[PDB]
Amino acid sequence: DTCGSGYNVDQRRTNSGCKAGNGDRHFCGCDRTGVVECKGGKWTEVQDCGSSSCKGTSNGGATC
Repeated sequence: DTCGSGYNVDQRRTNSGCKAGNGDRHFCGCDRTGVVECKGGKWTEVQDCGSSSCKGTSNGGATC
């Protein structure tokens, strides 16, 4: 899922469902404290930014 109203196109809700076509794209979680990737059908945190620093794009490319 996206994060909802007030959130940006580079964000996906950690632990929510995700389509397999996402491949290994990296997005930011809603609070920007982590980078997520679609694994096993769920947005899964692959890097903990600690602070709310994650940024990416609508096509992926997120980094802390």
